[PDB]
Amino acid sequence: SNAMEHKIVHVGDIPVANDKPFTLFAGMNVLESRDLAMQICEHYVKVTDKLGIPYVFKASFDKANRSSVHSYRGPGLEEGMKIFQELKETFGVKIITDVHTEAQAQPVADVVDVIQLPAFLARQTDLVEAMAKTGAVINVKKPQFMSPGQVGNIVEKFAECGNDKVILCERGSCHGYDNLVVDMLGFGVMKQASNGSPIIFDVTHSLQRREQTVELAKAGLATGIAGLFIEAHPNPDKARCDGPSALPLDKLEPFLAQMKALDDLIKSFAHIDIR
Amino acid sequence: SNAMEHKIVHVGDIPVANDKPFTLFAGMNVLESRDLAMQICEHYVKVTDKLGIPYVFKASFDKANRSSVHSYRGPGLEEGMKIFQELKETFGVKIITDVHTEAQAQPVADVVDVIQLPAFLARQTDLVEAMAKTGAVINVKKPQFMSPGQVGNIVEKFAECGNDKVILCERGSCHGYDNLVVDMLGFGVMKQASNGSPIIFDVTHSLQRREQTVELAKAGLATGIAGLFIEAHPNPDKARCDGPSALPLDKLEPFLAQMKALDDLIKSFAHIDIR
Amino acid sequence: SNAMEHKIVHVGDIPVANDKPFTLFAGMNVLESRDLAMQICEHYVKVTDKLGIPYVFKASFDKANRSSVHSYRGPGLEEGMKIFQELKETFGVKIITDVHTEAQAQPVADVVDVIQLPAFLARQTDLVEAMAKTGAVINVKKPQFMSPGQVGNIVEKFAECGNDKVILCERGSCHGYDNLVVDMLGFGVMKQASNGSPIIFDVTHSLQRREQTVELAKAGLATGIAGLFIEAHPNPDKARCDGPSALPLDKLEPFLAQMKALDDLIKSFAHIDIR
Amino acid sequence: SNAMEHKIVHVGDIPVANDKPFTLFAGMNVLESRDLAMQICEHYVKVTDKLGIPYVFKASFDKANRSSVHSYRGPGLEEGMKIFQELKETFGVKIITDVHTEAQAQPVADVVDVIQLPAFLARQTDLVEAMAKTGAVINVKKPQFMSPGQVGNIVEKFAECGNDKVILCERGSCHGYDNLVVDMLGFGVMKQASNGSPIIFDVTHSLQRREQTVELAKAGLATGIAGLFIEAHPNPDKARCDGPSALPLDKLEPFLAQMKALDDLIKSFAHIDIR
Repeated sequence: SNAMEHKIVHVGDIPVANDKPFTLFAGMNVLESRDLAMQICEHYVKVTDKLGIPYVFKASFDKANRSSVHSYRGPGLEEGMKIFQELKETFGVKIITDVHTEAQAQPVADVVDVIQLPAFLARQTDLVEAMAKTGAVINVKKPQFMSPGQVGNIVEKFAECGNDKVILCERGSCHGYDNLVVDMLGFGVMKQASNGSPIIFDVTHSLQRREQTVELAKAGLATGIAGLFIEAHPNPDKARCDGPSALPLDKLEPFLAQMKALDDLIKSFAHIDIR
Repeated sequence: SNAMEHKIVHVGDIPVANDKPFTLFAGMNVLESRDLAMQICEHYVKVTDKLGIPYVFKASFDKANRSSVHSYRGPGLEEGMKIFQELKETFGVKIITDVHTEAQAQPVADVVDVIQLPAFLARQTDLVEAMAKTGAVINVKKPQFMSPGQVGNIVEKFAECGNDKVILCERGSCHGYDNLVVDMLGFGVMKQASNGSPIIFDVTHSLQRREQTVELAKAGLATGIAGLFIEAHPNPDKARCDGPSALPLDKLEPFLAQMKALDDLIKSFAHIDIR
Repeated sequence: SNAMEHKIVHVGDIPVANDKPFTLFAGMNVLESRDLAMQICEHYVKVTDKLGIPYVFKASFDKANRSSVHSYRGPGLEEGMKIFQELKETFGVKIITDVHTEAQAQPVADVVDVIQLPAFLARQTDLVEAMAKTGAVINVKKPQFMSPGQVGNIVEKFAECGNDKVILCERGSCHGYDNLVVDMLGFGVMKQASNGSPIIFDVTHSLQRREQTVELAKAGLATGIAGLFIEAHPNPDKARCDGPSALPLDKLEPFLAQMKALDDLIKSFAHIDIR
Repeated sequence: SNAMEHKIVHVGDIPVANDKPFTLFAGMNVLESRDLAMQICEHYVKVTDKLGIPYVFKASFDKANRSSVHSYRGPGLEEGMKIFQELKETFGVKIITDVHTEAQAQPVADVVDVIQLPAFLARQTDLVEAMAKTGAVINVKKPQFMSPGQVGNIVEKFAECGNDKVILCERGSCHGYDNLVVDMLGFGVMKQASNGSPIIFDVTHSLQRREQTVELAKAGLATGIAGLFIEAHPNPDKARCDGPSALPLDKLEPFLAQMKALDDLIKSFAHIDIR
């Protein structure tokens, strides 16, 4: 079949697309403290600036879906925005974060470059609407429970609300109970179903372990995708959420150098028409 | 092992529990019109009153998670509450409906007897809190993506927010892409993990087909459960949502007569201690 | 839809069919010793004779698919047949056992009443042929990896080889890694795909745990099926294979009394035509 | 963690190992005719000789597990061996084929270089024994129903029978009904569980579609594996079995040139120690 045309979604200067050099959407799970966010952001900026990899800093200001109510959730919106603000002014970074309610969408859109629709919330029509209305670039987490052929409906819902700036993010599919598998065929399926919307791959959450980050990242990149989504921490074990999948921050460079070399080759391969 | 003690959650006079006669939580998918809600409610009341089956009328006032924005969603809260009000005054029915945002919880709790936490929203902590705070009986839809051993965390989150009136509802588990299976072992697992919270079974959504309602209902009832959750319509094919799984309303009586006979036997069986 | 007609497969005097009283195909996993086989058979005969339940004694003479070569496999064919022979002469029992190679089919058919096609072998055409050629009643284990709609091909393969005496046996379906789920909808599907061939349910292997035998047996029986397949042992923990799922032999009576009461009700229910 | 040492299994001069250049085990599904086998073999030899890729020709002499008895199965053993013989003398190729019964193992081992254990048969202990006893290199198809951590038991069973020449072959895992997914994490798991036995990837059967051969092959290769297993045909649609997944033979070169470039990079990457 013919190679299809891929859509470009700009995050400022960064052209995000399936057939462009991969963009790194990465950071930490939650904004644990200002100092930690500054340390992590600085390392990512330094490393990506060195390797020549497009970069958008990720962190959550709230964890809205933990298993206990008293359990640590982040700094919340007000204080999280302050930290994003300082990261932007200090480092000149683009920022992505997730939003959890309709009323959060515009105030967070006022600060960050990409707003993220959580997997469990990805079919909530009023949230999609509120997020669409900000005109912000969107990242939609593909639900663990959704087939890859169904991502067109998500893109279309945003388009109906006037927003054509959608990036889709792979984060694994249910494989029996309490395990996820990443279907590498799903990348192609989503590229088709979305008429070439950029697809990125959340390797970290797909591992819900961290030792396997490298191998799984290479497999997804090998399918020709618009980016990788990664969370890291100086000591993953002490991360306040999802520590068991977080990449050790000190390994970011050797990991990314390999990703870049791999992506650069992959992006150079001609399409083979197989019928 | 020993038979454990099962918790009773009262919906007014109705004692809902795994070892009591099953309670029917049933109605229609969405409040399509006042006349349709009146016709459907009346038939269910007449049939359940005749058979001697405890009954709580179900309908949604909004469909918050459809695949298109312009697509029909229901009458919304204001007008839906008016219809519930008329159903209550006319028929003396208990009512269950789902809530989709924190701000909906109290105003709907002011009208209905049981508020329902949708499957996709079941881990949203702020929603659980808002729902817990109303003091209303809760029905939690078990996510397709959640293992049955994990339902304890849901019950516990409500308890921490001061609400011990939780009923759990089985609605199938992911089985590959775009199919669901109901694990009949999950009933026992949830009864254990929840310290005997009432478990009901949404047969209709488990079938996401309707021909198989009977066979699947009997299998779930055979495991000893607190109730069944069913949606019906005079002509399922013209139902404005999820028509393909809805029971034809005219078949309600022969279906329920069988359920009652089956439940009555099941509830009579002694526990067998197998180690 | 209309209730379809169900095929009867006779194991001597026993009419095995989906709409007849359920037949018990049960015994022990492997022929551990003559004394154990005699003790187990006697208890099953006594209990089933008392309750009025049709009965076929099960045991394997070889375990052909263990994980180690030096690991205990049974008495083998010659000596296993001797034990079946003594069971038949002593107790007047019908016997079912599994066959693993083409050359085993006729010599075992010469002794037993039902020959069983193992799940992993169920698509091996030359084995189906050799088994078909004996003219024996067949029990086919449905592979964990096979959809229920595909059982027609199995029945048809036997029919082409001249054998119309096939019983199909449910034993769970893959649910992610290292777990099985039993799809209760699959019973109806197989009844349709097989034009009403008798379907029995191996509760014991579906549990690959034993505590849950009761609950799962009741769920499967509730769908209207031709029999149950059960393995038991005086002390399951010391069973030489699959001990962790074996029913404790002393619990056979209370278990079967419940099964009979349940089946008798189920078999009394009229078909409900839902379209 | 440390990079482990990988075992080399020689197929003549060809060192097959996870950290060596990938070896191509490829050909056609079934030996449809001598001329077709000659045409297909010649093209593969020419292309692999040109690209510098190690090569072992694959074809089945029998399809033992089709869905109908009268349905085409291949030339059978006698005549299949004759064709392998001519391929070897003409082209100097190494040959792999599958064996289906104990009695086939030695006579096929007498002709071919690698004997293959089919997925459905992979736990049959007597077959493993008979295959082990030939001293031939073995390729074991990993069952769709087996977790990757369980491959150690297979390698160990061969070792107990005196055969340490085992190669493991990924061919997908059950993903609900009638679909397979390839878990890219399973490669690492098998490398560990098998103490570094060579793992190859059957891309063709994993697709049980053919359009996606390229994308899936690249994903598996990206994890660092010992080879690829591929079936092709001049006109896949007219292939006498599994046509819908077969690579079009004319596309072999552009496909393999990409595989080689990708593998060569992957094999050059240092291990990253992530804890």
